[PDB]
Amino acid sequence: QPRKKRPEDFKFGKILGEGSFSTVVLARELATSREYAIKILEKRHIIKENKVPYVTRERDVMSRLDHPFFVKLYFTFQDDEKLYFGLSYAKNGELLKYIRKIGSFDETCTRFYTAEIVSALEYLHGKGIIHRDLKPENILLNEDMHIQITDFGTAKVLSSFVGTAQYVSPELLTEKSACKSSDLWALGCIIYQLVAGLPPFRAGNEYLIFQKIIKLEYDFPEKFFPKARDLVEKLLVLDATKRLGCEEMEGYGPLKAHPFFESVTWENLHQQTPPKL
Ligand SMILES: C[C@@H]1COCCN1c1cc(-c2ccc3c(N)[nH]nc3c2)nc(N)n1
Repeated sequence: QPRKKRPEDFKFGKILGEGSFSTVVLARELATSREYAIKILEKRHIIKENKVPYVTRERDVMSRLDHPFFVKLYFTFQDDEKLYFGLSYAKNGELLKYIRKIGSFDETCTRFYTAEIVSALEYLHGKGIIHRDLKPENILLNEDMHIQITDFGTAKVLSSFVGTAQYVSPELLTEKSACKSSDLWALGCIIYQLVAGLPPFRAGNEYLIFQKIIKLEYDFPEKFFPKARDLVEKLLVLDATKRLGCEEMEGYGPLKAHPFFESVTWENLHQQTPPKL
């Protein structure tokens, strides 16, 4: 194993992201010219806010992930005040940037990028890990325009908290729980947003959004691709045991076999060339 890295090992540059308890900065490792997204955390603030379990959860999950559709944790170190996590640099940034940029995706891009997310969730769920806060903001795009999912402090490992309002599953609002199905609900929202250009549950504030969620109060624009629409209806189901892809629905086989994915080769998505946006 290589030595423990230190801040002097890098030339830091721009801020790539900001969270409540962290900041992600682009850094070039001097010895290699390699670029990394270094997530920087202030020890005192983490302790002060009782966030140690989250940071720990992230380091632990992101270390064990070994799949192209995920941001990778490459190393950690600290100084007197700070924790540094060396992450994959996803040069093209957030999927959200692209939804905004181009408005809404065509069927080819929707199908392709949905398939990668699905293929990612299949990997994640196979390891007994639930993201819990999946969204266009943490589904990033690398230089080659393949997805790289990040942001795992709120993940749960199978053998309390609430994600972003638009993507919160109903089980979370009605009994504090989360299952793999919760990610499949997030997926349903994300497909809707790729197609429609907006998340399906929208309102003046969080309360109102939550209220629409528990009543399943949303609907499709006219232009929505019919197969996409049908797929979204199989995901946005109040009963979590009845979402396509969950264990009670017999998993990812039936999900991947949905007619929306007719033209997908599931086997080597990462090797395929993404459709142009
Ligand atoms: C600060 C944000 C929001 O707040 C919660 C914690 N978040 C993150 C953010 C990133 C992140 C962001 C941009 C990136 C890029 N361009 N390449 N890699 C990146 C990794 N990675 C993790 N793990 N968590």
